[PDB]
Amino acid sequence: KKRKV
Amino acid sequence: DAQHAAPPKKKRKVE
Amino acid sequence: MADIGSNQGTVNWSVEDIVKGINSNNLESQLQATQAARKLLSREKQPPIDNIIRAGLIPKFVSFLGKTDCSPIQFESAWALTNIASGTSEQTKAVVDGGAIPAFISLLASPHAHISEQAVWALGNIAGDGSAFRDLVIKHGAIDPLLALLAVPDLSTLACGYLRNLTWTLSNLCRNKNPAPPLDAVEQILPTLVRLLHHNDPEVLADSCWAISYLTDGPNERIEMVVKKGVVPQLVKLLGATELPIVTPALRAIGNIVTGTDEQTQKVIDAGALAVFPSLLTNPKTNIQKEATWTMSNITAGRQDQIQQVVNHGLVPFLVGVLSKADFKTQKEAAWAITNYTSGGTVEQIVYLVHCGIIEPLMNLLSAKDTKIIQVILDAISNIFQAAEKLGETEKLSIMIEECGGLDKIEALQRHENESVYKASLNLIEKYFS
Repeated sequence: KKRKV
Repeated sequence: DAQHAAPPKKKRKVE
Repeated sequence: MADIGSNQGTVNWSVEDIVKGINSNNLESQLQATQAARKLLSREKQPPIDNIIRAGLIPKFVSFLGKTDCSPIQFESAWALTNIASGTSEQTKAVVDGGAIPAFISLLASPHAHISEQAVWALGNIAGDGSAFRDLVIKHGAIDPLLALLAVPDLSTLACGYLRNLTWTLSNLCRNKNPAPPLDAVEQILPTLVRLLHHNDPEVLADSCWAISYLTDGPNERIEMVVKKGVVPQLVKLLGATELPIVTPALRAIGNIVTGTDEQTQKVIDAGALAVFPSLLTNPKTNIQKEATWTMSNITAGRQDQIQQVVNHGLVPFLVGVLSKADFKTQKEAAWAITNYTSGGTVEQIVYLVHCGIIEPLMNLLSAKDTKIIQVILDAISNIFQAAEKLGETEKLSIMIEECGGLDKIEALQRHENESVYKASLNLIEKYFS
């Protein structure tokens, strides 16, 4: 869910 | 103001 | 850190003349030649960096950095080297190969402000090349001396241009990721960085934010060492600044922090960040709007109590707005924000989403040439039907999607080419429609 740069 | 880009990686001193 | 001439005859010298003067056994002749070189490298267009390197001048310039007895030649050569180092990786490498790093670090303690400043600038260019030179500058022990230059009761007594220079060089020491800066170097730098983040100069604040954004771009452990310093409230404040150069890095930093743990994300929420989003999500600058929606998606990917905060701040209508009309890349982030919301939200929170009008704009996007966003959207609907199933409302929803033309776009996708897509469609079709 939490997606990064 | 200015906006958008991250600071330059390198800077050349013109003065 | 800036200069003049002896300049009637130090302007437009030929490289052969410069070589002639530097090779003389005369310190003054070398000084004149070095200034002439600096002027070629400091002119407005196309500085002859490669010609200077080929002439083998770098080793001479580096040795002049150590001539404490002639500060003027220290300054001129420092400036010349700075501009060579500002070029390609290859040109910066030549300066490093000449042994410039330790020499510049030694110059940081110069009694002459303009000279230590040039040393700072040069190190910034060298570290700015990438991870390897950045870490090499750190191994040579550049951090302590750099930090000592900022060891004053009040930053305001420092020359403005001087402070901006130090801040920028420090930010480059916090820059780049494969690999990221040494953990202990980041710990050493943070305290001074937090202090700069409270300074009043707009450029110092901007670059301080950029450094923080660099440090928060990585594993949750890196994010934690920054959040631990209690900088979030300040980042939130800068988030509302009037200057776009400050808001951009502040939003990036905030956005990196919410990609972390729910605990770390909760810190930005507690600081009051959500109250700024109505404005960020409608910002005239398209990049701000994109990063704001991206940030929202990583918050809606959080806990239900966090999704509720998004609701309470009235941000859902704003998400419906961005989904309805915005640059495509922003619309894509919005689709993600929505699919994340439906994925972890309660039934009531999902019902609310539909009541705000998410359905129509979501369907209109299913007609985009981007298999990725399509997957994300079809995925969002699935989650929404599932909520209506737990409500025995699966029919009132089917009509809605049929009313706005959703079905006429899902069936068409059912005949897509990407297995992920046509499968997802078909499933929805046979499971909720006809």
